[PDB]
Amino acid sequence: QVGIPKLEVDHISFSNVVSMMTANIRTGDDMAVERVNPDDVRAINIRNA
Amino acid sequence: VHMTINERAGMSKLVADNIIASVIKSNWVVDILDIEYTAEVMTPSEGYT
Repeated sequence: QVGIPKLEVDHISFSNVVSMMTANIRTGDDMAVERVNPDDVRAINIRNA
Repeated sequence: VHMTINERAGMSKLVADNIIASVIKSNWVVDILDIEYTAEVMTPSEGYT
């Protein structure tokens, strides 16, 4: 037989396999971009969707 | 590569630098059509000012 889900039944199980990251996910290398503006505001194509 | 740049606007500065670097190390020939300029014909005696 296959093992019964722990959440299926009313017993309390005080040991479980907790998935976890090996280290902090906040490395500190936050993403940064180079925004570069339109050259002429008049020249922008607002049109077409 | 004989790359043509009809318009510089919106180009990443890192990309413009990479293109010139290709111009030098891969012998790219890159024709920028956006530019307007005047010219002065120096005599050899006056050199580039």
